[PDB]
Parts: sequence; C-alpha cells; structure tokens
Amino acid sequence: TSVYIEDVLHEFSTIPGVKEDVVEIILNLKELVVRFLNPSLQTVTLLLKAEGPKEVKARDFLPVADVEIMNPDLHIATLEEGGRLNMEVRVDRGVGYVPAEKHGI
Amino acid sequence: LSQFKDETNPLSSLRHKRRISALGPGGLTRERAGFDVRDVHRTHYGRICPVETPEGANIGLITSLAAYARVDELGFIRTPYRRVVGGVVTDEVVYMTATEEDRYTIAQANTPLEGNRIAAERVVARRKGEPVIVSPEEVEFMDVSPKQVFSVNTNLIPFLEHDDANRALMGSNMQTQAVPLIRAQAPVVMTGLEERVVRDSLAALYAEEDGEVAKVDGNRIVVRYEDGRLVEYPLRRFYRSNQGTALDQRPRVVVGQRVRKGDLLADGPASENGFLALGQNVLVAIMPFDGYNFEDAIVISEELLKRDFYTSIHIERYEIEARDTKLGPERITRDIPHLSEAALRDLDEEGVVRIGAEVKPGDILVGRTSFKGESEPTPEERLLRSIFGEKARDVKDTSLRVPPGEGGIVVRTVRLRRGDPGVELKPGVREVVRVYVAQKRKLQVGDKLANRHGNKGVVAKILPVEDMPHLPDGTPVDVILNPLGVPSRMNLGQILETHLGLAGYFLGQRYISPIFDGAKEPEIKELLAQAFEVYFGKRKGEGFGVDKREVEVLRRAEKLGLVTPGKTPEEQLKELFLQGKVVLYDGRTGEPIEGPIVVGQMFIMKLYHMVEDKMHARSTGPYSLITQQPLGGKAQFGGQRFGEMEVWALEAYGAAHTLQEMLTLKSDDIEGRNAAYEAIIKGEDVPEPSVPESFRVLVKELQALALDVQTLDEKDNPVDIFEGLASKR
Amino acid sequence: AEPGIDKLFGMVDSKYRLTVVVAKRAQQLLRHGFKNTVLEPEERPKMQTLEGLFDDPNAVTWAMKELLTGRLVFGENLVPEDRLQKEMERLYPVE
Amino acid sequence: PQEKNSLKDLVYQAFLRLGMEKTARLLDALKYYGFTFSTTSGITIGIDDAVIPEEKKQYLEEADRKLLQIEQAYEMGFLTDRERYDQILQLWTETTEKVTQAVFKNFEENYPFNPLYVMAQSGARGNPQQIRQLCGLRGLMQKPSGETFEVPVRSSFREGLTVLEYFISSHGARKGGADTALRTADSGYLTRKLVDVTHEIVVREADCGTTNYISVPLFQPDEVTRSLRLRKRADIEAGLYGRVLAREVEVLGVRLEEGRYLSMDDVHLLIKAAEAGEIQEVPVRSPLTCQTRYGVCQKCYGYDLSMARPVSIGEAVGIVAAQSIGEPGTQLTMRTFHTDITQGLPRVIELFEARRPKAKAVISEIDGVVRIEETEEKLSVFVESEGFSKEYKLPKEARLLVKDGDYVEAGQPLTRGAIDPHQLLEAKGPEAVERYLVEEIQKVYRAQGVKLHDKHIEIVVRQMMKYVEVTDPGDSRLLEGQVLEKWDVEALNERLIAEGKTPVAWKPLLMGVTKSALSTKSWLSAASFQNTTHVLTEAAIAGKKDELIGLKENVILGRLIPAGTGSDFVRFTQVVDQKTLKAIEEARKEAVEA
Amino acid sequence: PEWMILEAVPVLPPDLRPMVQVDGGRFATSDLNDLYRRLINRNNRLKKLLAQGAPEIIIRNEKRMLQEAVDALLDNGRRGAPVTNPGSDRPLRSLTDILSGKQGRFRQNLLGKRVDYSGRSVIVVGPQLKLHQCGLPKRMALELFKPFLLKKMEEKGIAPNVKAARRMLERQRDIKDEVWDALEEVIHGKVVLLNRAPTLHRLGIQAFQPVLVEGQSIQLHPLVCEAFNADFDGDQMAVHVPLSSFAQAEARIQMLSAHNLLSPASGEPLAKPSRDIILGLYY
Amino acid sequence: KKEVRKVRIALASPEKIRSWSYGEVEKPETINYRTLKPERDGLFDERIFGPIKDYECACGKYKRQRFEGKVCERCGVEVTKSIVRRYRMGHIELATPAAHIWFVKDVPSKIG
DNA sequence: CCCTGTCTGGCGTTCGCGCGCCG
RNA sequence: GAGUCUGCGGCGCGCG
DNA sequence: ACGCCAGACAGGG
Ligand SMILES: CNC(=O)[C@@H](C)[C@H]1C(=O)/C(=C(O)/C=C/C(C)=C/[C@@H](C)[C@H]2O[C@@]3(C)O[C@H](C=C[C@@]34CO4)[C@@H]2C)C(=O)N1[C@@H]1CC[C@H](O)[C@H](C)O1
Ligand SMILES: Nc1ncnc2c1ncn2[C@@H]1O[C@H](COP(=O)(O)CP(=O)(O)OP(=O)(O)O)[C@@H](O)[C@H]1O
Ligand SMILES: [Mg+2]
Ligand SMILES: [Mg+2]
Ligand SMILES: [Zn+2]
Ligand SMILES: [Zn+2]
Repeated sequence: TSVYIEDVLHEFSTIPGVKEDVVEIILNLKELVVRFLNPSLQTVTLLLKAEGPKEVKARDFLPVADVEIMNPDLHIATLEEGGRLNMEVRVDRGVGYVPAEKHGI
Repeated sequence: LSQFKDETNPLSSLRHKRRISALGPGGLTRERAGFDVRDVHRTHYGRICPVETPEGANIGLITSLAAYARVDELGFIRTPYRRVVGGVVTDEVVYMTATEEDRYTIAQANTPLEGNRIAAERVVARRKGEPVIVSPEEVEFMDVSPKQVFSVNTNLIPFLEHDDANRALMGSNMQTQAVPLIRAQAPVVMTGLEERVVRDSLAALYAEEDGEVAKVDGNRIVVRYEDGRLVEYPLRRFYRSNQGTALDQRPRVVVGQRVRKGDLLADGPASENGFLALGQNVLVAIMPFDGYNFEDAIVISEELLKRDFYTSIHIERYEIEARDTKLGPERITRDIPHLSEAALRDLDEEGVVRIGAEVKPGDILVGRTSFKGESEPTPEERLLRSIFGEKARDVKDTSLRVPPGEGGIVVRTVRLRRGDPGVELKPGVREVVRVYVAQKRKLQVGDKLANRHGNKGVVAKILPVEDMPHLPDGTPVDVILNPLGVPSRMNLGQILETHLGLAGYFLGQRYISPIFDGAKEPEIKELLAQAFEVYFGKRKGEGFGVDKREVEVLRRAEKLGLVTPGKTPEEQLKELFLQGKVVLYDGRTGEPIEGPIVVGQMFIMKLYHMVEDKMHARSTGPYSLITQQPLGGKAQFGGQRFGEMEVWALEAYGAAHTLQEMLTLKSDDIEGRNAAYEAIIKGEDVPEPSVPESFRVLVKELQALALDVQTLDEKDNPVDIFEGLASKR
Repeated sequence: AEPGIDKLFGMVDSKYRLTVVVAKRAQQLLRHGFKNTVLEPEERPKMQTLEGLFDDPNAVTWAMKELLTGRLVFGENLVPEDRLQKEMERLYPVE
Repeated sequence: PQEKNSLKDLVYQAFLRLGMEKTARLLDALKYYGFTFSTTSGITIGIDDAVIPEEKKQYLEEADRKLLQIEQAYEMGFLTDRERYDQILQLWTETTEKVTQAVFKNFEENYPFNPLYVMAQSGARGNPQQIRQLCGLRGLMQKPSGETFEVPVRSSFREGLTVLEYFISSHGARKGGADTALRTADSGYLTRKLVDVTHEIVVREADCGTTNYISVPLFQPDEVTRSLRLRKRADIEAGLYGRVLAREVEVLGVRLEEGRYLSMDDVHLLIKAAEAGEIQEVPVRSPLTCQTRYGVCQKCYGYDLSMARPVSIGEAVGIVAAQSIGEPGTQLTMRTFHTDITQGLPRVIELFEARRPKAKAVISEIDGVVRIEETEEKLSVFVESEGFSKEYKLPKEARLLVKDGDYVEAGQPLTRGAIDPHQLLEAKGPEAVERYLVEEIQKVYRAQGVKLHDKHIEIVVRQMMKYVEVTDPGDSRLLEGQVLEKWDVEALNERLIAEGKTPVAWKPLLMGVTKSALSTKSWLSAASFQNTTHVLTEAAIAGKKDELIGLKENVILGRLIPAGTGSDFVRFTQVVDQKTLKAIEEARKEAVEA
Repeated sequence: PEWMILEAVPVLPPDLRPMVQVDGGRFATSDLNDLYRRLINRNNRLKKLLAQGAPEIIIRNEKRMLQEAVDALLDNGRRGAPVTNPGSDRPLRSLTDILSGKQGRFRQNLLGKRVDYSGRSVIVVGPQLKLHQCGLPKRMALELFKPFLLKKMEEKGIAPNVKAARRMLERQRDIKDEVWDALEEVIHGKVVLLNRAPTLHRLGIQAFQPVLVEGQSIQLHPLVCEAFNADFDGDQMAVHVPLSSFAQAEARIQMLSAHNLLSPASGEPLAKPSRDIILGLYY
Repeated sequence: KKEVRKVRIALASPEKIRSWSYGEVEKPETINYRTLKPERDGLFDERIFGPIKDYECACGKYKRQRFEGKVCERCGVEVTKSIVRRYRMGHIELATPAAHIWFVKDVPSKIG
C-alpha cells in the first residue's frame, strides 16, 4: 500500500549504487505476495535495509511474528557499492484494485 | 520551415527530422497551388514515400523520405538499385538519379533468384513508371529491397502488403504520435527494422568497443573496455521531452559483464531489449460487445490497469515570473495575503513548492504578490479593510495555480534569482520559476489507442476481468475490438497479425514478417498448428477433454461451414484453431459464444494526450480588449466558437432566444453578461439582450471609413445603439 | 423521451408556439411565486433526495405537466398585456 | 432476415402508427437486443472469414487469355492504338464486376452467416466494391493523369498485394485524398451560397390563395430514345410525399380531396393508379409557385417538419432546405465528381450557378421539326418550319440524335448531352427550366444513394428566379433588374386601385444562386459574401433602409430572429389559469361606476 | 455624391487598435496606426510644402503619396501593397480587409464566435444511455454550471455566500462531497447542447439530459452517432448551456434529440439501427 | 428602448464626419515611453476619445457615481467607464481632396 | 458609330480544436 | 461592498 | 494555381 525510501522524496527518483529506479522498485513491490494469519494484522509495515554489493531479495525483510512472505526470491534491487537502501513498505488487507491515488497513504 | 521538434516518442522525432516540406521560402511551392504537385509522381520511387503524407487541408505537401534514399551532390533523391549484367544479379549498388532511372529496365526484388541467376523467363520489371513483363536477358537493374519503395516510418508496418493506402497513411502517422510507456514491449510480430530504429535513432545506449562492466548505477554504467580504458556512461535519468514524454535510460547490463561491441548497455525511453517498443502486446478477442465498441469504440479489461500495462509519465513545465511593475515589484514568497495555511503546506520552501508534493488542480505551485490597482487605491475596499483590520497587505494574489485539468507530483523546480550565473533573463523579468510536474496516466476511458495498421478508437469501457470474454483456460482477453470497423476500411493486415500473434502466444516467440516478402498464410497456418498442441496438448495431459460448451459451438460451427462434418472434436477444434479462431465463453454467463471467435496478440499503442484531450469547460472568464468576445489561455479555459454553420442550425430550429443568447448574453453584450450572471446568482430570469459589441465595433469601423451607418425606427428615423456615448459633450 | 410530447404537439397550431407557451408559463411559475400552479394536490411533480420537487426544482417541467392537462389557456391575445401582471401579483403571495 | 431497410421501415411505420415517444422506446429496445445478440452470435473476422471465390481463378484466367487475343489482334495491325486500350479496359471493367456478384453468390449460397458478408448484407458495415478488394481482387487503378493502367491488380487483400501493385494504387488514393478534401470545402461553400439566397425564406402564412400549382410528373421520357416509363418509386416519392394537393383528384376509387397532405401511403396509391393508367401528373402546392413574396405557406411546403404532420408556421424552411442539400453533397459529391453514371459537385455548382456547361447541346429555339445536312466541314441541326429555321452550328465533335423528319419542341435536345438554362428558358419558358433544374439536380443525388425531398431543391431554385428584367416602364426606367413580386405590387395597384393601365412589361430572368445573393435588396446580407467593398458602395450612395426580414441580416444585429419564436405569429402568446381568467373578468365588472 | 471625395479622414478609436504592453517592455499596436501616421505625415508635410513655397513637381509628387496613403487605410492592395518596415512583408490590415472575408470583421459578427458557457472533450459511446440523455463529466459540469451551483450552495448549508462558495471550489482538494449533490440537483431537469465537428445539418446540434459521470470522456448515445457524423476514434464534441428559461424551453422542447427523429432532408428516419445493432438483429 | 428594425448605409457628409467626431487628431503622437500615457492631442488622447479612468475624472474634482452626468467645472470630463473612449470617432482634415478607393476601383467604377 | 470578341480585372475557395513560436 | 489586466496577426504541424 | 463573373476597349462593317 505504500513505501518509503529514506533519502528519496518522490516516486520518480533514482538511488545511487542501485541500478533500478524508485519506479521500477515500487513496481516490483506490487509483485510481493505476503500472507498474514489473523484479523489483528490489518496493516503491517515490513522493514528492510541492505548495503553494499548485495542483491536485495524479498527474504531480506526482517521477519514479523504473524506475517509470512511466500515470495522470497522476488528481486527488489541490485546494490553496487556504497549502495544504501533503507525502506519501509506498508502492507494491508483489502479487496479488488485501489489506485494509489484513491487511498493516498 | 524551422519548427518544434516533435519528440512524442523517438520515432516521431526521427520522422520529423527527415520529412520533406513543400511550403517554405515561398520561392519554391505555395499553399493553394498543388493538385499536380500533391499527386505522387512516377519518379517518387524510392525517393519519396507515397504514404507518409498528412490527413487534412495541408496534404501531399509534406512527406518524409524513403528507406535508402540519399541526397547526392545536388538535391536529387537517388535510390539504390543493384546491377545485373546479363541474367546475373550483383551485390553491387548504384544510387541512381531520378532521370537516369528512366533509361533502364529495372525489376522487383521478389524475382526468384538462385544467387546471381534470374530464375524465370517471364519476370516483372518496370521500364519507366510502366509495369512490364520482361525477360531475364533485359533485366539491366534490380531493386535493392521492397523497403526502398517506402519510408522508414512506414517500413515498420508488419504486413503492409495487405492494407489500403488510405488507412495505411493513418498508420505511419500514428507511430509518430506514440508516447513512451515506462513499460515498453516489442511487437509479438515485427517487420525487421524495430532494432535499426532505436539504433540509428539515439534511444538506447550501445557499447563502443568490447570490454567488461565495472559499475551499474541507476544513473551510470562505467564500462571497462579491454584496451585498458574505462568510460562512465551517464544515463538521462528523467528528462523532459518537448512533448512532455519521459526519456529514461534503464541499464540492462549487470555488474561485471563482458560486452560485445555494439550491445545495449541501457534501453532507450521505449525499448524493451534493443527493440523498438511502443504501446504493448495484448491478447485481443475480435468480437462485438454491447455497444461499448459501436463504430470505433474500444472495450478494455481492468486487468490491463492492475499490472501497469498502459501507463505513461507526463511532465509539464509550468512557469512563473516575478515581474517588475511601476506599482511595486512582484515578490515571490510563501505569503498568500488572504485566507489559509492549509493551502500553504506544500509550499514548504518559502515561496516555492516542496519536491515530491502531490499537487491537485487549484493548488499553489508558486506564490507571487503584485499591487492591487493601476495607480490609485480603492474608496470602497478602504472601509472594508479598516472595519476588520485596516492593516492589511495592499498586495494582490497573483500566484501560479494548478490550471483546471490535472497536476501530478512536483518532481523538479528551477529558480533564477538576481545574480544570474550565465543565464539570460528577459528585460523587466526580475526572476523566473520553473515547476516540473509529473503524473501517471493510467489508461482511462478518455484515452485513445490504435494499432499500426489504422484501427483507431477510444476506450469506452473498462470491464472488470470478472465478466469479459474468457478462453477455455482461465486466460481472459484484454481488449475487445469491433469487427465492423475492418470490412469498410481495408486492412486485413490487422487480422493477419492477430493470427500470427495467436501462435506466438502459446509458442512463446516473436516474429519478424517483412514488408512484401514476410510471412505467408500457409506458414502461419503451420505455426498455429504448433500452437494447437501447446494449447490443447497440455489440456489433454493436465487431465480433461472437451466441454458441452466446446461441443455445442462445434455444432453451430459445422452448420456454419468452418469445420468438415464427421471429424472428432479434437480434430475439429484444430481445424477451427488453424482458422485463427477459438471458442470463447461469455464470462458474464459462462455460456459459450455461439461460433468461433478469433483471438490473438495484437500490438496496440496509446496516443498522446494533448491539452485537447484534457477537456475545456468555461463558466465565466476573461474577454478580449478590442473585441468583447470571451477568451482564455492560462487558467480560464476560453469559450467555444459558435460559427455560422451552427448559427444556421439554430436558425433552422425555432430557437430564437437560444440564438439571441449566443450572440448577446453569452459573448458580446457587455451589460447583458454582467446582469445575466448576477441574475443567475439570485435565481432570476436573465435580462433582454443589449446590442453586441461586435456590432458597435462594426459600426465604428465602418465609420472609420467615410460611410455612415445609422440604425432606424418604425418610421425611417433614428434609434440608438450606442446607448449614450455618441451624443457630444 | 419526455411526457406526452405528442399530446402536447397536437394541442398547438404550430410546434414553435408550444415552446413559447411552456416557456412563458415556466416564467410566471417562478416570478409571481412558484405556487402559481393549477394541479398540486394528489399526483404532482417530484424529485427523490426526498420528495422535495414539490417546491422548486425545474419550472417548465411543471408547465408541461400543466399544459398536458386542460386547465391552462393560451391565446394570441387572451388577456390585456399590462393588467395581467397586475391581477397576478394581487392573488399570488410567496414573492 | 431483418435488414437495415426492413428495420428502417419498421421505425417509420412505428412512428406514424403508434406515436413518437413510443417509437423512441422501440428504438432503444432494438438497440439493446441487437447489441446483446451480436456479442453472443460470435461473428468475427478471421482472415479466413473473408472468403475468396473459387471462380476468381477462372474469370481471371478467362479474361487473362482474352487479353492475349486483343494483344495478338493489335500485333497484326487490326486494332488502332486506342481501340486496343478501350477494349482492354472494357474487359476488366466487366471481369471485375463478374468477380463481384461471384463473391456474394458464394456467401449467399454457402456462407449465409459470414461475419464480413453478414455485416455487408445487414445494413451494418461493408460495401460490395470493398468486399471485392478482400476476397475477389481490386483490379483497375488509374495512372496519375486519369488514363487507367493497362495492367490490373491481380491480387486481393487476403493475399499479398505485391510491391508494385501497391505503388500503382497509391496514385488513386492521393488523388482521392486530394479530391475528397476539395469536395468538402466546395460543398460547405455551396451551402453558404445555398443559405445566402434561401435564408429569408420562412413559413409565415395563411393558405396562400394563388392556386397555381406545380404538377408532379410520374413518368420519364428518354432513357431509351422514346419509351414512356414509370419513374422510380423513390424519385416519385421524393416529389409527392407529404405534399398538399392543389386540386381534388379522384383516381382508383377513393376521393383525394384538395389541400389534403398526402401520406407516404397515398403517394403509394397514386403510383398504383398510374400503373393502371389513370393519372400522368399531380396537382400539388409547391414552393415553385407560391405567392407569398418573402416566405412560403403551409399548404405549399407540405408535411415534413422534423415531425410527420403538416409544417408548423414559423419553421425556417429556407435553411432546413439549404441544409438537406449540403449534407448529402459532402457524401455523394465526392464520388459523383470522381466519375459512368454520375458527374457531381462541379455540376451541382454549374447548376445552382447558372452557366454554360462543358459539352453544350444546341437546343431548338423554334418548335417545328428537325432535319440534318451532309457537307464536309461542319454538320448542322435545324429546327424548321416552312417559314423559318433556327440554324444550329454543330462542329465535328458533337453527335446529334434528332433525325431527318419529326418534330422538336422549343428547348428540345438537338445535340447530345448537357443544356444551357438561359436558352431553354427563352425557348421553352420558365416553368420548364425550374422543372429541369430540379430533376437534373436529383439525378446526381439519386445516382449516389442520397434520397432528398424535391421540396428543398425547389425552395432554392425559386430564388434563382426571384428576379426579372423590365421592358415597359412606368415608375422607373426600362433596363433594370428587380424583384419579380415587387413588380406584381406595382402592376397590381397601377391597374386595380389607381387607374391608367401602365403595363409593367417584364422578362423572366434566370439568375444563379450566387448572383441572386450578390444582388438582393438588403445589403447587410450582400455585405457577407461577394464584395463587401461593392455591396456597401451602392447601398450607401442610395440611402438604403435595410428593412429587417430574413435571418442573415437580422442576426448581425443580434436581434431576435424574424422566424421561429421571433415568428411574428408566435412572438406574442399569453398563458392563463382559470383562476386568473375570472380575476380579470372581476376587473371588468368593477368598471360599472356607482 | 459630393461626399465621395475625402477632405476629412476619420480616425478609428485608440483602444480598438491596442497600444499594449507585451514583454520586457515590448509594445504592440494595431497596424492601422502605421497607416494613419502615413496619412497624417503626408497631409502635414503637404500643408508645410504649400506654405514654404510650392514648386509644382514636389507638390504633385506629394499629393500623389498622399492619395495612395488615403487608399492605404481604406483598402490596401487595390493598388500596390504597403508594408511594415523590414520584418514582415505583410499587408497592413486595411479597413477593407478588416471588413471582408473569412476571418474578417463582417464575419466575426455574423458567426459570433465565442460562447461563455461552453465546453469540449472527447466523446465515448454510452450504450445504456437513452436518446433522451447524454453522459457529461461532473468535473466539466462543475465549471459549466458554476453560477447555477454557487447559488444552490447557499440555499443549503455548504456555503454561507457566493464568494464563499467560490473560494470553496477554487481548489480541487476542498470540494465537499455535498457539492456534487448540489450540482446533481442543479441540473435536475436542465439540458445542454452538443456540437459535432463539421455542423452540416440542424441535427449537427442536439439537446440531451445530462447524467453526471466520472472522468474525462463525454458519453454520447449510439443512435445519434448517425446524426452527427461521429465515430469514436477520438472525435471531440463541444457542449453549450441554455441560460434563459426560454432558451432552455426551446432547447428541451424542439431541439432535444428524441424529438427530432426524422431528417429535414428526407422523410426517412435518422435514428435507424446502425452497424452494430443490425448485425445483432440479423443473425 | 426601441427595437432596431432597419439599418441603412449612407455616404458621409464632411459635416457628419465632424459630427460623429470628438476632438480632432492633429498629431502623430502615439504614446511617450517614460509614461505609457497618451502623448499629446495625438491618436490616443483621452479627450478626443475617452476617460483613461473608470468613473473618476482627470484631476479628481468629482470621483464617484452620485454626479455621474455632470462635467468638471475646471476640466471637461463626463464619465462612465472608458467605453466612451472606444465608441468615439475623430476626423482628419485632409489638405487637397482624395477619393475612396471603394468607389474608384470597383470593377464598375461608380464614379466612372 | 454599332455589334461582336478578346483579354482583363476583381473574389472566392468548410468548421472547429490542440500545441508552440514570434514582434 | 472584489475586479483589473492580459491572450493579436501570421506561420508550422496534428485530430475529427 | 484555377474558375467564374463582369467589364471595358478595339477591331471589322
Ligand atoms: C466548383 N469547383 C469544381 O468542382 C470544378 C468545377 C473545378 C474547380 O473549380 C476546381 C478547383 O477550384 C480546384 C482547386 C484546387 C486544386 C484547390 C486546392 C488549392 C485545394 O487543396 C487542398 C490542399 O486544400 C483545399 C481543399 C482540399 C485540398 C486537396 O486537399 C483547396 C481547396 C476544380 O478542380 N475543377 C476541375 C479541374 C480540373 C478540370 O479543369 C475540370 C473541368 O474542373
Ligand atoms: N477536412 C475535413 N473536413 C471536415 N470533416 C472532416 C474532414 N476530415 C475528416 N472529417 C470528418 O470526419 C470524417 C472522416 O472521414 P471518413 O470517416 O474517412 C469518411 P468515410 O467515407 O465515412 O470513411 P469510413 O466510412 O470508412 O469510416 C468525416 O465524416 C468528416 O465529417
Ligand atoms: Mg472518427
Ligand atoms: Mg467514417
Ligand atoms: Zn403557397
Ligand atoms: Zn476634473
């Protein structure tokens, strides 16, 4: 439902040391399929931070108690050197399709 | 002659670079002289495309050049022709002048050839603009390639051999209107120049010499060539095209990769993989829906929006300037004198809007304060200020606002203050302020899309994936095109692409069918045959056979004459599949659609959304200084023209007041429109028409000239149009 | 389409006259007060945010609804031009 | 099966039988089911769906070989360079038409439910010539100039239209592209010129009492030299539909009363009667013979308002007319200019604008008989009597069909082809010209699919003859061209009210729509098109008081329109409530003093 | 007739031929001025030439230039064409030009070309829509029926006054959902007109019942797609609004779509099933 | 308050030229840069044509609507807005006559 | 001096909308 | 108790 | 470039 890169301000920016652009990344996040186990989890914010010459996959997200990620190997990004990526990606339970413009989190 | 480069998309730019215009110095060709010039003359062969001309009053007058056409020494479009001495074809070429070409007997490239040997006694050749069946012994020269007969822009049409010249024109033109999508896919079926286009055009970034990759940033790919050298290759991250299309180079090479000379390091604004890509491949059922596709309407599946398939970034550069008035310089500050802080949030940086801020229509993009009157204060506004707070900022609110229509998010901002670096500030202009905004254009009902052949149309309804036509296997179609728009226009090429497209889907492969030499009906029947096993083969093994549905459509199909009666449904569906059509279920009912419906991968692009698309509706607004007719521009849309043609329409009808209204209350009656507004504000009945300014201005203009125009009464006596300003003193 | 436009068409000598009537009627419907109607009781004009059209939505929508009935009268010269506006103000209150 | 015509007709009927709005419901009903059934029908174009006929290969080959014979026939010296060409063209022109009915014959017999075919047969989409280019073959496409190529285009769109056959086809597309766009502005212009003269015409009346009607003809003279024939059902319907009988006519049994507006069903009766042979003409009020100087009445115009009942007074028929003529043009003026059957917009311009046509035909100024001579240089067709002959020089290029022997009435074709209005007027009179223009105008429109009511052409043509010359003065000197009715004014009061019969002898003048608009009474309307420079010069010199009548002029002022609600007939109409009718009577009762 | 001669040249008003501030200090004045100066200079220079001493050659030569000048403002081009100095070899728009032709002044009046309450967007079929109505964007409606809405806002609690109601809508993020209810109420029974690209016949314009919808596109009924020659490959139609109760009257009684089913050309209908419907009803 | 029923074009009498005329433009003085105000009597002077200001006058002796129809004792300024400026006409007294090209070059010379 | 013919001189040639540029 | 001033002529292109 | 109308002048009795 939402994402926050630490040094990024808008959706059309590019992060150094990171091949992909914020837009391509946010796109690949739509591809992320998470599975929570109970109503108590209405909105869960997944946190992830990786640095340097490493590939950022979806299993790199620090695990949360009642939530599970069935899309581990999904490719988030390719970090070069001095590649600093610290983001917070929101996740919610809903129905149908909701334009990013309709909710505006 | 020199104009704005049209860079909707790279191919557009490119085309606008080479098109030959007639109008110009004036010495050459004028505007209303042309029925002989506008025609496509014989010699236009390989020199000038006979298709690339515009639709409209200025037609046949402007045209892009051909494939290999090259201007030699003096402005003569010569065309490549290969030599053939005796019954022997050479790989030698001679760019020949328009004149010399008449001296020889040239033949077509489709001529059967074993290498250097002509293969058929009676083979086609064309003397001088005259079709002639010559012998292998007279063939003095042969054409290089069918492509040379046309332009680059046209060459890009899949099966151009099966489309009518008129709708083909619309084709080639539409491509020049293609807008770069963040997501760029190459056609499932190509012609052979998609690659060449992004290459000779400067879309993608190629590797100079062989080497390896060092760093792969989202901003730079520093490659290390094997010669001991390394170059940093910045990439135009997100730049503003003239026409507001995004131009970004997306790296396609991973870290540390030995690159071959001339391989894509990054993809241009619209390339997938070194291939020209605009709009995207999409599965399409070619059937009729309710009325959603009546004459030229298009039904889209909401599914295309789920996955950003038709999404385009649009950057607009609004700009504001701090002018120096003799009343007091117009300052740029966060202070918007009269009413709220809620409108000042996004204006975080004192005056300028904060980057990454969502700006909706009517929000302050930049703030500015000028002075209230022309030279004097206000006697009535003086008491108002004093009552609530005399101490009020005399400055007027003239702040760049988001014009009606749409704004997106603020991506970049530019401010040029007093001590200018190496900038050229116009006189009076104290300082300027640029505000780039971008927005995601999710394909909506208002947009228009069209395929390379000529099928144009607007989206009438975004259907939920829930009930649109679905294939035996859960795979649902994305767009549903109306069949009726294909017979009238003549372009079977679209129906041929769909079929080839069908095979490519289940066979998982793209193709490249040349201009006149491309794919043939048999060959496509072949691939389709290969597709039936991918489609129905897996179905056999996955565990299930044919439906009651699939069988009923077969009955109605054999009663039709699409399948030979007496063969097994397995064998019949194949025959039917080879026909390019399969069975489809309604999706809304689950029942089949009586009769096989073709389906396939058709390449469809989105056309550029001009400020003409983004609707213009006006209530009240500015007015012209000399004529008193309504006009807009910046933020007030500006009124629509009512033309004589339309006047007559009302004239026909008994719409007297409606017409009167149009000529008075709505446009020229200065006193009428004022009282009109006010009356409506109160819920009153508009006053009766005063004379229109156009009339008054007419009279005085006529008066500027000797002539005396005086209105008269029942008995020939005066009456006064100018209410009381013509009497003297 | 609209209510008995045919019926209405047949009630006049000329198409364009019906328009005049309906318009002038809708005019006086608002001006001298909107209750200047001849058929409000049992079945009358209605909108649905509530049944609130009884008071002031569309003027001529009523006019036609009236003319469709046989209560009103439209002549080339039925009642002296000035004395009508006078007698009308005297008998209809709302302002 | 329900075709666009069967349904067209159902609407029409529904309109007349049950009522307007009720019909509207019907429209939507069709609209909904036709849309739904369509989806389910699963009709879709498959490249295949375009079905090529098996006979295509035969007819092509049969015509192929025949081409050889013509070639061998020329390689010997038998056929002149020309004969060869005209002969080849003929071959394909027929062969192509053969493939045509062939393709359809295939669908008709083998594939009644073919997506493409079904769309073409149902009033949906598709044309016979178009289908031909997909399954059959688009065979002949002219060169740049106009001479059609000797080589046809053997391919279809189904199969690869080759490299060169495309280029050769481009010439025609560019020309079409250029011609089509030229027809568009030439059509709007014509509508500006059509409006420029008929704008003032508006229905404002009382049954005009001048019963001088127009007689609508049901039979036409020369298709084949001389054979009487029933005109087409369409053309005849165009002329008598919703008209008003100028006089009573008893035909097959029923009694067609006077003034009665004939319905389409009546117009059907008359034809059937004509079939039996009871009526050759039809008395009908027409704008061609109305008395109302500026404007036309209810009985002479007819039925057609947008509604099916008599025309409602105050309807801008002038424009209504002018429009019905300018729209079909844009559609048929493109083909008619393009071609044997029909010459178009250029002719429609030569028509509304009185002028001397391309191939002129010497008309017979005298009505006696025709005869012809033999001498070498120039032929000669003479209309003679034992008293005098009207010598008609017919150079080498003209062909004459009237023969040594019989009668030739005034203005009759003595040469073959087109005729000059001015001459026919002089020879056969005005009544004839009007009638000629009208039908000669419809010829073009009929031959291209458009079905416009004669009414409209009449309205305009009238204005073409709204003027006349003078040869016996009274108030103002002889050579002068003035408004015909304004002379009917002078003449009427100089003989009836004030004595001294000073006959104002005039001469009918035929003027082109353009000329009439150019030179009209008011100047305001003239200040619009021709020369604002001239128009005003004269209008000034002579203090001209533009009486405001007519919509053009009255529009510039921004004043209400003289027609419509501004229609003097309904500008004034008051509404009453029985409550206010008694209150007004109460005001009359208070008038009794003491 | 003694007036045909000019001894007094009328000058056109000051504002009409605009002396305006352009940019940075650039000034734009109507061409007529340049011609007027010509005349003024000539006449003056003549007077002085006669008063100084008058050598025959030079008095005529001037009166000549004078004569031509006088032609210039009246009509340019009838004899030679005056030009603004090296910049644009363009005919200074003389009085004659201003009055004649295509986009002249006699044509600006006649065709009256710019409506205050107008709109124009792309059209899109609206299959469920009835001939009676049309789909008009609410966003479009808002501006179109702004004044009509402002008042309606005050009749309810959405806004205190007009000016209040105005600022309330100046920004898009400020619109209370209550406003749409107001507008939806304002257009209750009013109707607007729709215009097609070339207005060829009276049906080139028709009146429909606006049914406010979301988005940019304007929903047009399919049956009327034949009246206006309009397909949906992107054709755009304009839209107007009848302001007086009279204008609305005529517009919904005689100009509405549904009431004009038959064509003025022929007694044939123009609401016949089209390309799609016939295909369905045939099969 | 009457209805305009007839319009009429008529030639111009030199006296009528002057009669529609307010003031006489006797000098080629457009507007002098320092002050974007009309220079002298020239083409844009406000007397000859009209109030450069709303309801206010020249010097400001009378400045609102109460006395809308009177002229300033020390300065001649009657006022409404500046529309009077766009409706007023001026005349140029030509030395030696010249003729209308409209009457002279029309195909039929109305004068010839 | 008359009538006839020939080059000659003036006007017109859809509508609306977008965008962008320029003194 | 709100209202001024700018956007013109032309050119190019593109849509229906 | 064209087409079209309307025109004013010059040549052959
Ligand atoms: C009334 N007119 C007619 O129909 C007939 C009579 C006559 C005529 O008057 C013609 C023309 O006036 C043609 C004008 C041209 C070529 C206009 C261009 C400038 C057009 O080009 C484009 C660029 O712009 C506009 C419109 C469309 C265009 C093509 O895209 C524009 C108008 C014409 O074609 N005729 C034929 C000729 C051959 C021969 O001599 C024959 C006897 O008569
Ligand atoms: N120059 C122009 N002037 C006026 N209208 C134009 C135009 N160009 C296009 N159009 C309008 O838009 C339409 C475009 O023409 P087309 O659709 O090609 C004609 P068509 O013969 O109907 O082809 P089609 O039936 O195969 O669709 C016309 O009906 C016309 O009204
Ligand atoms: Mg279209
Ligand atoms: Mg079309
Ligand atoms: Zn009559
Ligand atoms: Zn003063």
